[PDB]
Amino acid sequence: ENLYFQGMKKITPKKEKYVIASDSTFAPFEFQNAQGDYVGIDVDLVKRAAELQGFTVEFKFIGFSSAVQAVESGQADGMVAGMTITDDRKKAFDFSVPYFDSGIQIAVKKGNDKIKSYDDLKGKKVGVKIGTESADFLEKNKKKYDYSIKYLDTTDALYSALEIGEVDAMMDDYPVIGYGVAQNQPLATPIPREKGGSYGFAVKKGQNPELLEMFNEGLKEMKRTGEYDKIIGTYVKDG
Ligand SMILES: NC(=O)CC[C@H](N)C(=O)O
Repeated sequence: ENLYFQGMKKITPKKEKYVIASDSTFAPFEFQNAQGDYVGIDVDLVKRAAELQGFTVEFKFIGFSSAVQAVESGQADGMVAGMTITDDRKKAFDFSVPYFDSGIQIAVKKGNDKIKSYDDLKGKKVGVKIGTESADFLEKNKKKYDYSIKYLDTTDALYSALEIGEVDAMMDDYPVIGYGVAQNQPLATPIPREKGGSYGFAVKKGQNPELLEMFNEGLKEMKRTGEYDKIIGTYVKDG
C-alpha cells in the first residue's frame, strides 16, 4: 500500500534448502554459460528472489516433464521452466505472479522456401517437446493441417532434428526460438507466433506457500528497482 516504502515484507523460510526443478536447456530461461554453469532469466530471478530474503535454493535441471513430476510427487519443492500458467495446470499447481509473456511459434531451417503457412505443413513432419503447450497446439490442429508430429525430449533435440532434416519444422516457445535466431542459429520463422500465456513459478497446489510468497515478493522488489528489466536485458538485447 505504501508506495514510498523502501523495505520488503518479511517472508520466513521453513526449510534449510528448497529444491527447484527445471528444464535441462531452454535458453534464455535456463542454459549453460561457457563455464558450464546454469544461468538465464528463470535461474537469475529465482536465485535473486531467494537471496533477497535469506532463502536457500538448489536447482535440478532435469527436463520439463521430469520437473512437473518431481513437484507433483513432492520430491521438488517448486519449479521454474518457462512454464505457462493455464487453468488445467492450476488443478495441480499454485502459480506465482506472472513473470514473462510468451507464446509458441513454428521454426523452419534457414533458407526454407516451401513453408509459409500452416497449410504448407501438409504431409510434413513437425517436431515438438512432449508435455508442452506447443504439443497441445499441434495435436489440436493435426486434423486441420495434416502434418505428422514427432515427439522429442528437449529443445536442443528439436534444433538438432530440424537442422539435420529429421523434421521439416519444429514448434517451441517464441522467445526461445528468438534467442536462437539472435545468436545466428540456422532458424527462420515464416509463420506468425501464437501469442498466449504468461510464465509462472510453480509449487504443488496447497504446498510450500512461503516459497511461492518468496518468489512473489522478490519479483515485486526486482520490478521496483529495475533489476527485473536488467536480468531480462542480460539475455535479450533485441532493442
Ligand atoms: N520448458 C518448456 O518447454 C515449457 C514450454 C511451454 N511454455 C509450456 O509451459 O508448456
